[PDB]
Amino acid sequence: MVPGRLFVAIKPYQPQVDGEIPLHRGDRVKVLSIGEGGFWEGSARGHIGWFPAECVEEVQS
Repeated sequence: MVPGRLFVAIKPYQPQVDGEIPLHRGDRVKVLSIGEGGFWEGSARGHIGWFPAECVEEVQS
């Protein structure tokens, strides 16, 4: 399984690092590249930056 899929933010979070971005429950985050230490790099809410993978989740049917 490789990244680049459509993830959805399940846990809210705010930017606390250079590049990091905010998150909200129900926000469709678009992954672009893997981060560092369980982190991720993508776009969300019209903002491109880094964010914790624990805040995002894969689509569930």
